[PDB]
This record gives sequence, structure tokens and C-alpha cells, in this order.
Amino acid sequence: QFQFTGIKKYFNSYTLTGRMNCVLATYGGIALLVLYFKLRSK
Amino acid sequence: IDTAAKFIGAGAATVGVAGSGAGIGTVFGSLIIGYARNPSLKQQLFSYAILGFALSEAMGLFCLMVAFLILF
Amino acid sequence: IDTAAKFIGAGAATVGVAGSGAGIGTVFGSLIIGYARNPSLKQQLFSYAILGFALSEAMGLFCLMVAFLILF
Amino acid sequence: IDTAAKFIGAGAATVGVAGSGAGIGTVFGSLIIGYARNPSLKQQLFSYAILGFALSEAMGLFCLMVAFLILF
Amino acid sequence: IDTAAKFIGAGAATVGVAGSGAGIGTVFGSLIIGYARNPSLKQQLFSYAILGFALSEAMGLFCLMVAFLILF
Amino acid sequence: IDTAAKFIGAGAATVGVAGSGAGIGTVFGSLIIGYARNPSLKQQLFSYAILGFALSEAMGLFCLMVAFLILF
Amino acid sequence: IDTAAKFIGAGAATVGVAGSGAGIGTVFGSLIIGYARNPSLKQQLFSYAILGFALSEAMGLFCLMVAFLILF
Amino acid sequence: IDTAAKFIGAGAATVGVAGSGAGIGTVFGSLIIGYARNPSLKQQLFSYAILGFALSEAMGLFCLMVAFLILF
Amino acid sequence: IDTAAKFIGAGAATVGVAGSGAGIGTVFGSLIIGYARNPSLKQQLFSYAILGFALSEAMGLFCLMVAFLILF
Amino acid sequence: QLDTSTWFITITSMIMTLFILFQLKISNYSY
Amino acid sequence: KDRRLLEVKLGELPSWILMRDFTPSGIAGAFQRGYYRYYNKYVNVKKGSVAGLSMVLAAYVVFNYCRSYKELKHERLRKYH
Amino acid sequence: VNAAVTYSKPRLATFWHYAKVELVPPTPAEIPTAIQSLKKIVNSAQTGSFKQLTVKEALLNGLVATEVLMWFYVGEIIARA
Amino acid sequence: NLFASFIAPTMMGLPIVTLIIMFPSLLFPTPKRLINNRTISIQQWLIQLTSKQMMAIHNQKGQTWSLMLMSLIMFIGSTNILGLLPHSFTPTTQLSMNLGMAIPLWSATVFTGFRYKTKTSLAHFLPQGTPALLIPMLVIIETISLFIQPVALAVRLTANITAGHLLIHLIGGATLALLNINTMTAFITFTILILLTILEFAVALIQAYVFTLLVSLYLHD
Amino acid sequence: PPVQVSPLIKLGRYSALFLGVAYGAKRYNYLKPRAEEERRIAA
Amino acid sequence: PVPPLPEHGGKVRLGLIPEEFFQFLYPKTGVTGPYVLGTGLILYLLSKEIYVITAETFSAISTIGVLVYIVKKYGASIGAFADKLNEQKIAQLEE
Repeated sequence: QFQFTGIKKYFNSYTLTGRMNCVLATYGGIALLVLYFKLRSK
Repeated sequence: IDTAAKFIGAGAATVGVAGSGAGIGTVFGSLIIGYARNPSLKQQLFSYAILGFALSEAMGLFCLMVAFLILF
Repeated sequence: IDTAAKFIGAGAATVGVAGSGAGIGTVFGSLIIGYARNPSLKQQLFSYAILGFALSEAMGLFCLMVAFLILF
Repeated sequence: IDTAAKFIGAGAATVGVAGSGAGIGTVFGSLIIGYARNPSLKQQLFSYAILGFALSEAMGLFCLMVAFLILF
Repeated sequence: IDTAAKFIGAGAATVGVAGSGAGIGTVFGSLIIGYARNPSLKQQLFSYAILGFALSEAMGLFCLMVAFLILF
Repeated sequence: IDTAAKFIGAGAATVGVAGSGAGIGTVFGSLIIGYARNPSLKQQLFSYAILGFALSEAMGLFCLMVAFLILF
Repeated sequence: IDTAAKFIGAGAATVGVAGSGAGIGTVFGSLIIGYARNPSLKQQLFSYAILGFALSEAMGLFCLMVAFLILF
Repeated sequence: IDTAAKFIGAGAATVGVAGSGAGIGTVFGSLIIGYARNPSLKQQLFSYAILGFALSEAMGLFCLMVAFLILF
Repeated sequence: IDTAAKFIGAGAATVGVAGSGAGIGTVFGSLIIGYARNPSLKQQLFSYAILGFALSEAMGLFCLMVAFLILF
Repeated sequence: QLDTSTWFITITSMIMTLFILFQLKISNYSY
Repeated sequence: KDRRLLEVKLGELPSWILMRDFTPSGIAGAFQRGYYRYYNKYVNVKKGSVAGLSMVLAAYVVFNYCRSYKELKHERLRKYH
Repeated sequence: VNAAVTYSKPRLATFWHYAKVELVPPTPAEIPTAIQSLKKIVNSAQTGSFKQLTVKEALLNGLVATEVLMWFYVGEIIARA
Repeated sequence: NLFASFIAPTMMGLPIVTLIIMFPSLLFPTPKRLINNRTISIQQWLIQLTSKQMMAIHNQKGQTWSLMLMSLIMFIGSTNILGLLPHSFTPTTQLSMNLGMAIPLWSATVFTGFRYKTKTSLAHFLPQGTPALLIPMLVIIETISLFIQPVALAVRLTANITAGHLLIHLIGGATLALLNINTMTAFITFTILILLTILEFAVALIQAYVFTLLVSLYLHD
Repeated sequence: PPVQVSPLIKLGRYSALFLGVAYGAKRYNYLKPRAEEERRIAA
Repeated sequence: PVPPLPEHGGKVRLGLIPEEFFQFLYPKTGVTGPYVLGTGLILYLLSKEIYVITAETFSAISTIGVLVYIVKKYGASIGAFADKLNEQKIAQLEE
């Protein structure tokens, strides 16, 4: 709403590199899948 | 069966605190000699000493966590 | 029994981390006395200290990783 | 089989106090050489030595308390 | 019973890497104090330091390889 | 089995004298170089050395006491 | 059985290499500080360094041979 | 099965001599440094050196004695 | 059964020889920094060291002989 | 205990708070 | 009527329920009022004291104690009856 | 000692007159007054009751009632020994 | 028993970990006037004092990261101090958020370095100067040394706080038990003495965590 | 500024104090043998 | 043009309980009324095992004691130091 314009410069200027959270998401998903498989094996 | 093995493993693992003791002894010992060089800047060297002691403690504290983990 | 052997081996494996504490204590102890001698080259001294602390941590965490792998 | 197996585990967890036996010696040794070059400022040096000795002996008492807990 | 022997042998042989940390801490500390006196000669000092660091880490790696061999 | 599981903790509890020996070596050594720096301050140096050695040996004997009490 | 004895004996004996690493660390540390202080004496300083390295390596190789004998 | 306990307990208590062997070198090492700066007072530096050496060797002989008592 | 305990105890006894390897480096290290000053005064310096090396190795050998004794 | 494979909510909430709330409040400062 | 709840008559409670309209102000409005009522009274003054934060910390502590009751009474009880 | 002089002596002089006036078994002469107060309660109980009164007065009455509730708890401790 | 607080993601009918983790932000009022009360002046003075001591190394590009680092240090410091309360729940205990903190910033730095200074960013693996003839041996040393930074950076934080809380709980249990048998106030003395160190040990961890990242960023900037 | 209080509350306090003492005594007497009986049965 | 702040907020007894609660019960309970209610509440909570004594209680005691000591031994200096900064800023702008 009225908060995007406050830090819009930051988001589109310098956090471009820091915006790579894909590695963390993939690692978390893989860990969760492995844990689910282990739990299902029982 | 397993109780004895876990207890002896915990007792063996708890010997990792010697390194931290030696390190903290060494750092504070260096501080007193360094201070004696010039009484000025004592707060700065003191800050360095405190940082070193805290870092050594952090590097040596997670040994007991494994002992508590094996115990429970 | 095999699980008991794994537990006792993991417990005895962690004792090698004590080397990290002594090395950390020594490296930091040198920085304070060296700075006190020549309070001009703070930047190079701190860079070398940081390099030493980064390199010295490798062995202890390596041993801890070996213990974690063998236990599980 | 239980108390007998705990006897060795408790006994093997009292080695961590040995590491506390070197830091104290290193600390007091530095005090001797540190003041030898600057005969004044004895009080602050003594205070720093006392602080270091107390900290190291507390680090040893950590392992002693763990050994006490292991038995019971 | 053989698996238990392999596990305990691995858990005992892994301790030998402890000395690498102490040696690394020693060499880096010497570089700090050495640089303080003659900053001009910082080019030659490193070659010596690297040599020592590499040698100690090679010894530690050799011990680790022996431990891995006894595990497998 | 109870006797078999005994005398092994007693053997493992006597390895704690190493730190006391290292500290007792370290203190007297520091006194030598300290005396050579300034022969005038001798009695105070000797008093400090004696205090340090007494404290270090007092810390060391705790392991022997534990080993003996567990033995009997 | 014999195999477990061989495994335990080989694992415990191969830990006597930390002393050699610590010795190598100290020798190189002294060399850099020594050259740093008084230049134009590299021959003797390098000479003493080699001798110390050879002595420490021989001391470690003795324990390695002992482990070899125990295994076979 | 008690004979096995006697053997392994004697083997474990033998490791108590590392402290004396490590402590001996620092005393003799300190002596060389102290003599270089002030050769004149060569006589007094010895009494202290030999006192430290005697104390360290007595501390090692204690562990030897306890190991012999356990083995017999 | 007794043979396995014999092997384990013989393997564990050799651990204590790490003290000599640690001390030799410190001894020869003192020689380098000591020779750095008053180089011409060298004969006495070398003599002092030889004695320290001999004593350290004698202690190391005294530690070792019990291993062969217990093995046979 | 610390590993129970329910890590989605904490990560999402931490990202939200750290990257919105604290930066916005800390931006309104003078020096 | 529209007066404060502590001022409404006892028999007028159903009447004030009809007046409860806009009192939540979409729920969030009531919290908006409540935050500023405390903040502008015990914090936003020329010189405050430690009493500004101690109330909040004590409330946090008591709220935390309310959650763990289940486990405590489960076994931590000393005596019976 | 001195703190005892500054508190316990005020305990026996200031706190004594503060409490003994309000904390003492009542004279039997006030029993008819309490009965008349019971009649006051009954008159509202039959009809009127709240009579659209202020919430604050009810809160006062409830708080005093809770204070009265506490003494019965104290008696159990007295008998428990 | 002991492992009750740690494995307890704010137990309730509906999870409230978000409420617990968002609570600390309600302690930093935003300035709205030229001259303000005492409670915010100290905050802004502290922020100014801390800023000039850490971000005074980077040349121009590192000055952009100033807001992120200050927010990070304030957040971690506020989270750790609030956990000393008797029945609190420190979110930093959980490994999940520690793992979700280290990886993004480390990745940002490492592939920011390659984007602009690829020639020099590739050279940092080989140590500067001539390292005798042992090049292939140390080349594999520093590259594996690269990957260990986030793991240690998370694990030390995950470990030390748990160790401290375990010590506090065990000493409390010990001083409770010895009431029945004999009288010993040495244990409560130990507790009150250790509490000072546990109180002042958090801020050092915050400082180390921020400083290591500062150094890592400055290398590739 | 000491203030006299309503005597109506004043009597009601002491009455409850006496009644609480009575209840505590009676309940202790009731529960004393039952506890011993339960402990003996547990043996 | 924000109007100036009031000089003080509210008065609190024991640093945790405000004066308005004391004023509210004054006509009925009296001068010393509410303290008795507080003590009775504590005794009732303890007697019926609503609050359980565990190992955490001593840790809570120690944690509260440290903060109380710090506040009592450094309260005034922090306030004066807080005032001095505003004084300095005002002086600079006026000059």
C-alpha cells in the first residue's frame, strides 16, 4: 500500500543479489522430503 | 547392553574442556604482559582480551552438548 | 551391541576438538602483544588474526563431523 | 553390571580438570615476567591474575560438576 | 563383533588430528609478532609461514587417512 | 564383573597429573627469564613462584585423591 | 577374539602423532621470529630448523612403526 | 576376567608421563634464553633450573609408581 | 581372552610418548631465538640444549619400556 | 528435539519480520 | 449510551452492547486506541522511569507462565491433597 | 537495629493506629447495624437490584468480597500446622 | 524433562511462533519530533555509536549495506536478551532460522564478488605471493575452507545458548535437591555468579556474528 | 489518615477465620487414617 | 508544531503497582486494606498448588535480583546522561 514506496529503492537497487533464496528453499524442501520418506518407512 | 556404552561414551566425550581452559589461560596471560608495555590503552587491550576469551569459550562449549545429547 | 559400539565410538571420537581451543588462544594472545608493540598497523594485524582463526577451526569441526557421521 | 559400568564412566570424566592445571601456571608465570620489567602497578596486575585464575578454575569446576552428575 | 572393533578403532584413531590446531595457532602467532618489527620484510616471512602450515595440515591429513583406512 | 569394571576408572583417573606437571614446568621457567631481566627484585619473585607452584600442585593432587577414593 | 584386539591396539597406538605436529609448529615459529630479529644469519637459523624437524619426524615415525608392528 | 582389567588399567595409567616430558623442555629452553642476555650470572640460573627439573621428574615418577602398584 | 587385553594395554601404553616430541621443538626453538643474540657465545648454548634433548628422550624411552614389558 | 521437520513457519516469519519491520522502523533516524 | 463502559449503568449493559458498534472499529481500531492510551501516559513524557517497561515485561512473564501450566502440574506437584 | 527503630516503632505507632482501628473484632452494638444492612441488601434483592447503577460500585463490592474470601483460606493453613 | 522448552514451538491450539518472534519489535518507537523523550534518545545514540565503529572500512559500495547490518545486529541482540526471562522461549535456539539466516547473505556476497571482479575474485583462492611449489596442495585446502563458513556460523549460535540454558537448569535442580539434605548456599552462589556471564555472553555472540559477515563482504567488495 | 471501616465487613472477616480453622481441623482428622491406609495397601 | 510534552506520567508504588488501585479501594478498605488482599492472594496461590515450586524458581529469583541491583545502583546517572544530550543539541542550534 503506502509502505512499498518507502523502501522501493532498496529492493530494486541493491538486494538483487540477496534475493536468491532459492538455495535455502531447495535445501529445506529436500530435507523435508527425506524426513517424510524416513517417517513413512517406519 | 546400551546403558553402559552410552555412559562411558559420555564420560569419554566430556574431556574436551582442556583446550578451552588452556586457551583462556593463555589469552589473559598475554594481556597482563601486553598491558605492562604501556599503561595507556588499557581499555582497548582489555576489549581484545574479553573478545578472545568469549571466542575460546564458544569454540570449546559445544563439547558438553554432545555429552548431554548422549545422556538423553 | 552394534549400536552400543557406535555410541561408544562416537563418544570417544569428540575428544580431538581440544586442539582448536589452544590454537585459538595462542593466535589471539599474539595479536594483543604485537599491537601493543606497534600501534600503527591495526588493519594487517586484524586481517592476519581473522585468517588464522578461520583456518584453525577446520580440524575441530572436521572431527565433530566425523563423530556425527559415524554415530548416524 | 550397572554401578560397576558407571564407575569407569564417572572416573574417566575427571580428566577435564587436568587442562585447568596448565592455564593457572601460564597465568601466574606471565605475572612474574610482566611486572619484572615494570616494578610498579602491582595491584592491577594482581587483580587481573586473580580474575584469570578464578575463570580457569570455574571452567574446571564445570567438568567436575559433570563428573558428579554422572555418578547419580 | 568385527563391526564393533572397526567402530572403536575409528573412534580412537580420529584423535590424532588434535595437534594440527596447536601448530597452526603457533605459526600464525609468530607471523603477527614478526611482522611488527620489520614490515619491510613481509614478503619473505609468509613463505616460511605457509610452509609450516602446510606441513602440519599434511600430518593431520595423514592421521585422518589412517583413521579412514581402519574404518574401511 | 564389578571388580573387572573397577580398576579401569582408577587407571583412567590418574592421567590428570599431566597438566600439573606442565604448569609446574611453566612457572619455574618464567621465573628464570624474569630474574635475569632484573636481579634486584628477587624475594618477591620467589614468593610469587612459590605461591604459583603450591596452587598448581594443590590443583593436581585432586585426581590422585579421586583415584584413591574410587580404588578403596 | 584377536581381530578386536588388533583393531583396538592399532587405533590407540596411532595417536602419538600430535607431538610431532606441535613440534613442527614451534620450530617454524622460532625461525621466523629469529630471522625477523637478526637478519644475515639464515644458514645457522635454517640449519637448526632442519635438525629439529628431522628429530620430531623421527619421533613420530617410531610410533608409526609400532602401530605397523601391532597390526601385523 | 580381572586380569584383563588389571592389564588395561595399567595401560591407561601409563599416559600420565606426557606432562613431565612436555614440562622438562620449557625449563631447559628458558635457561638458554636467560643466559644469552646476561651471561655473568650463569651460576644462579642453574639452581632454579635443576629444582624445576627435579619437581617435574618426581611428578612423573608418581604416575610410574601408581601404574606399577596397579599392575602388581 | 587375556591375549586381547594384553594387546589393548600394549597399544594404549605408547600414547604417553608424545611429550618428548612436543618438548624437542621447544628446546631447539629456544636455541634459534637464543643464538639470535650474542651469536659468538654459541658453544655453551649448544651444550645446554644437548642435555635437555637427552633428558626428554630418556623420559620418553622410560615411558616406552613398560609396553614391551607388559607385552612379554 | 530441535529437528522435527516443521521448519516452514519459523523461516517465513523470520524473513517477514527481519526484512520488513526492523528496516522500516530503523530508517526513520537522524544523525 | 456512548460513554465509557466503566460509566454505563448496570441495567444499561444490553443498551451499551448496541453501543458496542465501532468500539472494536474492525477489531484493529480498539488495539490502536489501547496502544496509544498506555504509550502516551507512561512513556511519552519529559522524563519517565523504569516503570514504563516493567509492566510489559511482567505481563510477558505471566503470559509465558500461563502456557506451561500443563506440564508443571502434570508431575512437578510435591504433595497430594 | 536502626531499621527496626524506623519501621517496627512506626509499626507499633503509625501502622498500629492504621490497622487496629480497622482490624479488630467488632463491638456487639454494631450487630443491629449489620442487620439493617442485610435489610438494605434484601430490599434491592426483591426488586430494583442493580437499578442501573455504576459498574464501579459493583467492582468495589466484589473486591471487598474477595478480600473476605481470603480469610477462609488462611484458616485452613492455621489448622494444617 | 530437560529438553522441554527447546522442542516446544509455542505449544497452543494454533501455533504462535509468529507472535513470539514478532514481539521484540514493539520496543523501538519511531522518532516523530526534533526533541524526544529519554527512552528513544538513548536508542538513537547507541545506534549512532555502533554504526561508526563497524561500517568505517568499506569504500562506497559497502556503505549501502549499512541498514541491513544494523537491523540484523539489533534483531539478534534483542532476541537473545529477552530469553533470560524465567519462562521465555528463545527463537535463536531453533536451528531452522539460523540456517535460514546464514545462507542468503553468504550466497549474496559470494556471487556478488564474481559478478564485478571475476578476475580478482578467482585469484583469492591462491594465496598472494609465491607459496613455494606446493600450489596444487593448498588450492584444494582453501576451496573446501570456503564452504564451511555458513555451517559453523549457524552451529555455534545453535549450540552455545542451549549449553548455557542446560547449565542453568541443572544447577537449579541441584540447589533444589540439596535443601532436604544438609544446608549449602554455595549452589545458589554459583547460580548468581554464572548469571552475570550468561547475561553478558549474548552480546559478544551478536558482535562476532555481525563482524564475520562484515569481513566476508569487504573481501569481495 | 486512618479511616474507620464498616463494622458489617469487620465481623464477617473473623467469622470466616474461625470457620476455616474448624474445616481445616476436621479435614485433617478425616484424611489422617485414610492416607496411612492407602500407604499400607500400596505395600 | 507538536505541543510540548507533560513533565511527568504517573506514580507507581513498588515500581510495579500504580497508585490508582490504592486510591480506588481507599474509602472501603482503608489505608492498609489492599496489602492484606495481596498477601492473602499469595498465600492462597501457594497453598492449593496452583503455583508449583521447581528448579526454575531459584533461577527466577537470581534473574530478578540482578536487575534490581543494576537499577538501584545506576538509575539516576542514566537519566542525567539522557538529559545532557538534548541540552547540547539545543545549544548548538541556538548559536
